[PDB]
Amino acid sequence: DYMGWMDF
Amino acid sequence: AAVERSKMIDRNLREDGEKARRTLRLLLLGADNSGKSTIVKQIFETKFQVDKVNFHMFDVGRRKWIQCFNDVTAIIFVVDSSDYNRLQEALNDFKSIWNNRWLRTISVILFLNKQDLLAEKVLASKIEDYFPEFARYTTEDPRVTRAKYFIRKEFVDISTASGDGRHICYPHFTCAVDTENARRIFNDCKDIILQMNLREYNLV
Amino acid sequence: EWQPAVQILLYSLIFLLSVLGNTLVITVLIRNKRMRTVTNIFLLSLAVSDLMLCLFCMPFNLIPNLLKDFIFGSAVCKTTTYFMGTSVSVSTFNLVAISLERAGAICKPLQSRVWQTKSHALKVIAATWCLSFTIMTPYPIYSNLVPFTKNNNQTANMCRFLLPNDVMQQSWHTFLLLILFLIPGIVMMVAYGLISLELYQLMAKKRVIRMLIVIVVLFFLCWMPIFSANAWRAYDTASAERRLSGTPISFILLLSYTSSCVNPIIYCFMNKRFRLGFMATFP
Amino acid sequence: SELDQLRQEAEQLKNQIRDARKACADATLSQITNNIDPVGRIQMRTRRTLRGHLAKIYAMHWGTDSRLLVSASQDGKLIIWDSYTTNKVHAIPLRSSWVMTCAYAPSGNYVACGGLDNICSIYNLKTREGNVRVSRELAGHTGYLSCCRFLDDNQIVTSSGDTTCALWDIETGQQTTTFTGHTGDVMSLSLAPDTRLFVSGACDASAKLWDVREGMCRQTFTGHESDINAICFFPNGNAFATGSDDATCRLFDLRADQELMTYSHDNIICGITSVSFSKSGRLLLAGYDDFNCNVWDALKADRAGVLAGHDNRVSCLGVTDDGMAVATGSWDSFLKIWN
Amino acid sequence: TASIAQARKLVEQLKMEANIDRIKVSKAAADLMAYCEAHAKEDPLLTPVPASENPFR
Repeated sequence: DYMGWMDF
Repeated sequence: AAVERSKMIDRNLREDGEKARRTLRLLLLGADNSGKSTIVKQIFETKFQVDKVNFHMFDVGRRKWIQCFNDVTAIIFVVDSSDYNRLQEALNDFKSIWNNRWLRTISVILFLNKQDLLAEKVLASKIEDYFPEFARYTTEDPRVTRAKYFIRKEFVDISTASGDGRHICYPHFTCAVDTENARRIFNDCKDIILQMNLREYNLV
Repeated sequence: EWQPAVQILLYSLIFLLSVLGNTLVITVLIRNKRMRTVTNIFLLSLAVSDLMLCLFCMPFNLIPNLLKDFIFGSAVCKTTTYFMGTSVSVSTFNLVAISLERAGAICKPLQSRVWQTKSHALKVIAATWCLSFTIMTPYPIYSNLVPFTKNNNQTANMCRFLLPNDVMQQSWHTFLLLILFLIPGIVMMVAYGLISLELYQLMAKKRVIRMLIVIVVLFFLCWMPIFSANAWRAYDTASAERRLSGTPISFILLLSYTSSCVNPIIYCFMNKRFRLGFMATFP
Repeated sequence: SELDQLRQEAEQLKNQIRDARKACADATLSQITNNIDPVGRIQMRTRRTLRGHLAKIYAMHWGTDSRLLVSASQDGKLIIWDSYTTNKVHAIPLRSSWVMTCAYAPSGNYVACGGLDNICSIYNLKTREGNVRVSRELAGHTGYLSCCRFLDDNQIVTSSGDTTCALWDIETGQQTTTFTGHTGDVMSLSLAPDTRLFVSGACDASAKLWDVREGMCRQTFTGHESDINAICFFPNGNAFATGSDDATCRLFDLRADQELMTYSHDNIICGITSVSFSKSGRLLLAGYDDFNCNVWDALKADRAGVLAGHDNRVSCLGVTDDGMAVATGSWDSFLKIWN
Repeated sequence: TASIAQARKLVEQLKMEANIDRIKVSKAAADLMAYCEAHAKEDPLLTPVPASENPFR
């Protein structure tokens, strides 16, 4: 699900 | 050893420019019997201080040498309003200064001095004999107010017929006993610098 | 696949427009020496930082979302994360600097003559850049790929930034939410409110006041969502990741990137002097 | 009746002068110089930039050696430059910041400066205390000083806005000879290479040839339409060139007593601020209000080059005695050495 | 009567100016031209010198 992102 | 001398000289010049940048330079213009020297209570020159701001005024004791003063903050122009014979010469001189090629971006602070003498002359009347268009003009003594506003309008019409907003005129009525001229000049220079800043900071 | 179509379409649109605008601003400002004033130095700084932000944020933030995998190496992950943080910090601090310079020049025109100089502007730009580079240090340290397996037994990663403990993670995110969003926002609002009040107390003045309002509105709308999402993740990562994974966070990031797209437009392309310089420079 | 008779005699004399000049004018300098080849485009490039002035530059003068030069600026400073290494040899603080001219003594031991103070100040560069000091302050003009040139360590010629030029004895500090006849303010000055004569340009569009020993005006030239701002002898000493607010340049001949050639173009609408000649005399260099400097083929009147690179008005200009380099000052506050 | 003296002064000035001798403008122009080609070779501005001789690099 490759959840989350990079902070910016 | 020579390059070190050059660098010391350059440091001295930089320190000199630092102190020179902190003063506002003003050019005093006007004819005889205008009362230029009486405007401020403090190539002749004079200095005075208002609210920790330094002003340095210059008046040469006109076409060719006016180029030296194309970078002053403001031009202070004085006119004798007591008598009407010389008022046409004063208006022509003001027009010549306002439409000058090297003064296109310099605001003019206009002083109409001896307003007490003008009031005495009006209340004790010949202004219509010199300016026929003064007849039926409208908008202290009402007639003195009418005359004052007529003369001020005569100057402001020239001041507004050209300029495109690059520079504006600041008319003032003053007398010999009036000591607020320094504060008026300070406020006018504040306005001039503010209008310059609005353009220089891409706000306007 | 309509949502991905819109996603890449918008990414391309803002990418191209921001790149072209920043390049034009940089060229004009570097060419016309006449157009070199205190505010113009900060404008050049902002253009350079916006170009940096565009290049090091936008292309690297759409891929890991379209391919759900981080394909680049650890060096690229670390470098891109450091550059994104640096560019965001530099842009925000340049905006605050511009607001403060304008506020001083319009509020104390004679008093500010002492210190509003090109040398002072250079000191400010250097301090801003160095401070940004110093503060954004942890990102190249703690940015590393986290591997996971997909349904097709294929390898995959998640460039990610995680401090050793969640408490200090939350502290880092709160520190960012303060220094990059809240304090700059209040400073800019106060500065432009004072400028508008002084300038108001005429059709042109209303236009410029509404421009000052637009600046703050655009800043807040561009930067509130992403910082709110990061704080939400710091406080409870599970719910935030479940809700915002995929297109929502991609679109929030685009809304954030739009600030670099708009800043040249408001600061330069609506200026007559600038337009004249552009016309004189390019045929 | 005496005044009317004198006016009629003056008109008759002026008509006779015009007829004599018309009889003299048998050919044109442009027809004479038709066969000569043009110089081509003069591709000069900036070689030095002299920074340190923090206001507009109004005047510069080369030293007799083509290394040292002095420049004046309205920041209140007079700076002597080592143009080879850009080092500042001296920095002279001026008592009045409104200066308009500066001169460097042929020996190299003195410099002169003046402006809106109606005074020409002489500075000793070779004192025994290591510093620069004033030698004498030449007072006596009633208008601002616009140009000054040394004849030697004791003789200097000045032009003023009071329509008069003067010759000074520096040791005594008194005017040896006064030159009168101009009706408009004198803006420029140029000593002959043999220093026996000099020409001055005035705001009345006229140029006069003076005799230094006798103190009398020899000739008068009036071809320009507006005020003359610059004047400079041809290297031969038998001709000179002027620059006016009318945006043109004229070349006169002393033994012909009339205009020879005009240097103008339809695009140029601004006035000339300074003129100078090269070593050979074929190139005439003029500074304009359009921020540029144009190189004129003084024999063909064709524009041969532009010294672009100044961001404001070019106020001054000067060529070295060797002819190697040209220095241009500006309101941008920078002096530039070219070629 | 000062204006009369001034008018006499201009009369004398124009008399002195008329008394001067003049040469043909063709001869004068030829003289300046001949000077120009005589001293052309020594002028560095109309013909740049090599960097070995140029003191300003």
